[PDB]
Amino acid sequence: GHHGWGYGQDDGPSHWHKLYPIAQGDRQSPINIISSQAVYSPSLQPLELSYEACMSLSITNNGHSVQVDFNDSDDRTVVTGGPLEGPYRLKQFHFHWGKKHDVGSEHTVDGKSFPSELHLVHWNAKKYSTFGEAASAPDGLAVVGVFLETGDEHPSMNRLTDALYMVRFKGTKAQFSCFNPKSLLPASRHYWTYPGSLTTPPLSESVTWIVLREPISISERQMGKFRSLLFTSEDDERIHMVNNFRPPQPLKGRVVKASFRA
Ligand SMILES: CC(=O)Nc1nnc(S(N)(=O)=O)s1
Ligand SMILES: [Zn+2]
Repeated sequence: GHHGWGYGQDDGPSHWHKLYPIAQGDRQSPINIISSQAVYSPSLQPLELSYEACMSLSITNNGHSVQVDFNDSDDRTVVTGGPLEGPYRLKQFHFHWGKKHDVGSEHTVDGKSFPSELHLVHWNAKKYSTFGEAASAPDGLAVVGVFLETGDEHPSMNRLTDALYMVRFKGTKAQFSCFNPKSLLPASRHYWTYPGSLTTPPLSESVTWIVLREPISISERQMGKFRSLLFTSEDDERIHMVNNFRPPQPLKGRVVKASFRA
């Protein structure tokens, strides 16, 4: 659903459970990843992100985040391997960030947050006929999370942040052709994985999370651009889009697997 949920004081994460009871379920996301507790799992096949150069459609400010959607009408742009059984098509990717440098990411590692976190959302189109249907099944979705830390300016990120002024207001969009999501990935394919859920309503527990170990780097300037976005529409009082993240949720005995040893 998408109703009276947001990130404000009255409709924020702490209130979601009222309209979305699944909010206090057995496998909610995000979580705090205690690295020493992750289970090295060598049996898992290599994680592969096979993305196309021009499958991107538009970039949109939907009031919760800035999102880039893709054509999923076919099987070209998918994630596979790792804990996944079969390919999952990329539907869209978006970000979560904070008002300050020490907050922003949804998942945290050993209690530490990153200024932002990228989410590439995929669904099992092979066995379910619609994202809505896949979203209701425990094995219907796969979300790849990528942490962002501030450092060197990120090349492909320039085009994305440059387009943020145009979509500064809620409900606005622009064409965003030929953006290869592969450009927002780190060199390493090491990851952590665990059964979880969507981090925004409906909070469906149908997500196989794959959180990459190595973060990508963007500049503070680029980060500042995300913070210039607004939760509000054109003729409404301005409220900047920041702290659009859900805090860590109870692990509840779940096992986090790792594709590497540390
Ligand atoms: C329609 C759709 O994709 N909904 C999502 N809700 N939460 C998501 S997230 N932050 O877990 O990637 S994606
Ligand atoms: Zn997300």
